[PDB]
Amino acid sequence: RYEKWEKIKQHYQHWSDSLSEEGRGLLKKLQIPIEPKKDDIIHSLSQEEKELLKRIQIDSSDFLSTEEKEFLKKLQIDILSEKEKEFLKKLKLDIQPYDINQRLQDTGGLIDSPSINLDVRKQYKRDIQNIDALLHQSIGSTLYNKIYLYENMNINNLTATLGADLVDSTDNTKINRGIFNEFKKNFKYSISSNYMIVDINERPALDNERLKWRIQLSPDTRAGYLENGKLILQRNIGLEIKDVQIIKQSEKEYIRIDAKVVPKSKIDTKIQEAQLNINQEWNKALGLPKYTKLITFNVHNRYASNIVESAYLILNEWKNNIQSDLIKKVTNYLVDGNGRFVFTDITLPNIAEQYTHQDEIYEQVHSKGLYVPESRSILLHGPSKGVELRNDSEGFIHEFGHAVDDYAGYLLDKNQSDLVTNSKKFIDIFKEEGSNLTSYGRTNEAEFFAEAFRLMHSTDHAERLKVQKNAPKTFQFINDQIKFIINS
Ligand SMILES: Cc1cc(S(=O)(=O)N(Cc2cccc(CN)c2)[C@H](C)C(=O)NO)ccc1F
Ligand SMILES: [Zn+2]
Repeated sequence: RYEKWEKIKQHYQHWSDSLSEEGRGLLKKLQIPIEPKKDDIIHSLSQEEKELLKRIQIDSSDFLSTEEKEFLKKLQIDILSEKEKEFLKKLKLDIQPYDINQRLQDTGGLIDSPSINLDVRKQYKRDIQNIDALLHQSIGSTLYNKIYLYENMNINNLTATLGADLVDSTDNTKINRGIFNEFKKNFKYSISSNYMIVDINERPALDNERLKWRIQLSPDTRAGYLENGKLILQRNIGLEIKDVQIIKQSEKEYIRIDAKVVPKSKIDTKIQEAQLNINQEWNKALGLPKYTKLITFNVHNRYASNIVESAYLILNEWKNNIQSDLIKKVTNYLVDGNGRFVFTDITLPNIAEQYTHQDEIYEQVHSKGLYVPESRSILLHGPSKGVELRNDSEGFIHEFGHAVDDYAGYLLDKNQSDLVTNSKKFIDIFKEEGSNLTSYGRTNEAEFFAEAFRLMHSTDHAERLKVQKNAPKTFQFINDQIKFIINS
């Protein structure tokens, strides 16, 4: 148990002894992000802004996850309208931990993406370049095949959709065998865009870590020793998935993931070939020029191969459930504007089809899915889970709804082009029926339309007939738009 640890520490002893205090402080910052002091945050707020924060329904937002929602209440004591939300978009930018590994994962290593303040962007960059320079010693040719390294991971880090149901709801000690097969099916390779922190000895799983990686390094894999029996691995490494089994440890069930480090360029080649194949297949099915590049794989993180494989399934569901003529007409419009279907595992603000048109960082959006009219692109984020979405296919269809909204309004007036949902016809329909469908449907006309569009093309035909019944004018309006497009 401790012999492996002693030999690893020995191998890196000179490297460790050689670390400056600055180098040590940096490794520490990497392991422990610097959290915002709830103290400081309030002292920067004005009187009217403090008042607005206290009187704001904190847990009732869209943009705030459990981390930021909780942090905001934490000083709600210590102290929704459009005003409240414009405020919250700005405030969200000032409460992010300084977190080097999170910056690397969010950007997929593309750290110059204009998704954070330039000054902090350069700080991250310096820290990352300095850590890279620290990690120069390889594990070597005598140790690499004699040791295993381990990482406990939350299933939600890879797929939040499947992670909702990975644990047997009847018996939490068991893994749902069916969901396991779907997690495993298309899981052949993995990318680490940040620095993996791994244990020399397998650690008992703590709360919400049902994935237990066992990893074999390559001789060239650079790493550094961390106190208490850990390694930090260089960033940008490829991992080939060798085996995925259900195992039992202390009368509970876990998923063992065996992986082998390989050159990242090997994985990136696989991803690029796959991007070629899916474009060729779909250019044909859509009747587009053979060389059209419509589908982008922007893939950099640990569930890489599944982002790739699920795009196929998402586009099949797309084609199965939407009229062929509608798909061809709208997609041609998108390609006319140099549009893309972007399937990605980095956050959407770090996607150029969004940030190229959204200079203000407080206006950048991360979410399961996005449609960006300025670049005619649909963005779909693999790892996350959309509220009130059952799967990614449905998310895509919603975003394509936004594209339908775009194109039909263009056809109305093609010199100066607006969204159909901005026409006074739809606006009136929306103030009547806008509350009759989904909760998120209520947000505005664009979302109501896209939601109605999604529901109208559910595989569940109960959900379809509910639109017809509960929102007959919306239902009617959309079929009209669809007809109008197909006939153009
Ligand atoms: C129902 C549904 C929801 C989404 S979504 O990706 O979750 N979403 C809305 C949203 C909701 C809650 C929290 C956030 C921020 N975390 C964002 C975004 C903005 C959207 O409308 N894109 O077009 C996507 C497709 C869908 F069909
Ligand atoms: Zn939307």
